[PDB]
Amino acid sequence: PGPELSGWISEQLMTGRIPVSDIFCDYASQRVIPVYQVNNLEEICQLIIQAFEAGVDFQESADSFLLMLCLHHAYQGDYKLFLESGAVKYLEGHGFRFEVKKRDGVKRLEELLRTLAAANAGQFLSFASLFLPKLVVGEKACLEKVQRQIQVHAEQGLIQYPTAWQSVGHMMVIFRLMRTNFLIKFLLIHQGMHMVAGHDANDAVISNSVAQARFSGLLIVKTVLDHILQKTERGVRLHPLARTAKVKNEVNSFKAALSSLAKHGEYAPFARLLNLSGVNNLEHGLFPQLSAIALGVATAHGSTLAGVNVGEQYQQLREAATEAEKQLQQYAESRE
Repeated sequence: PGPELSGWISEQLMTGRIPVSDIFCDYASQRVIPVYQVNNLEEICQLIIQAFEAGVDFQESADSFLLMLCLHHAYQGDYKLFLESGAVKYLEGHGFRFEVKKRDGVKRLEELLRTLAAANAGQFLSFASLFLPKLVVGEKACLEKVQRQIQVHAEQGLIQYPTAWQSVGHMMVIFRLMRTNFLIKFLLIHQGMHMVAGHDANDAVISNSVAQARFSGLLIVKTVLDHILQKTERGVRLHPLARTAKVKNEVNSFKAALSSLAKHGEYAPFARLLNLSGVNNLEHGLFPQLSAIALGVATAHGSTLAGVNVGEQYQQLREAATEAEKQLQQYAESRE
């Protein structure tokens, strides 16, 4: 608050890094989120929804408007309760700052902040939650999942959404906003992670979505862990091929990456969704030998590991793992 005594902005402007028009216009930019305290929360939330349907890209206003939908739906308009919640505490530790802005007598979205001149919160939020299970997999996979689940939610009589929201157009708007916006992913995941009070069917949809999104983007590496873990009489050990000297570096890196994920506790299942620290170290392609061992074990039982591709350099190890497992199976079926 005051003058730029640092000299960073002046250096940036003088060297062509920030254009001159950004300050000399007719503003230049811990993330700050204004929390607009209004009297007609429900009316404002219906506007916010109408706006997202129209395709308004709120950019820096998205966080705030998404926050109001959640605050209305999950916290019943109780600003104080919301600002004290576990969700808000997590986000403050993650760099978010919440700043209340009392705003009386608002009848247009514009009064809060265009195309605005030219379906309840719960439904909007639950529709968005459908994107969680496969958001990180890709557009095609994600949208197909959404369409499939919409089939399921209807044939079960659970929840019906405007058919305008089911166009590829609209679905891509929500996909891109989910991809880009941490707050909405986090609040939906946080809600579905916990238990919720009431009889809103939307909340059951959200909880279901969050359940299906567990380990999303981590499913392949999880199945590799499964197939390199060995169930014995004396307990569970690491597959003995994974303890060979040529695999040692790989298993060291894996152990380290796996421990980083474990430090996120209850959030770990959503580490790829929320891009939590260290999660990029736990990508299956980084561990081609463990992957080969894993696929080897699977082949001996007639199974495949979708997403695992073992190159020729690792095929001998794959084949060795299959043979070790065949030998384990026959020496266990002998005692019978």
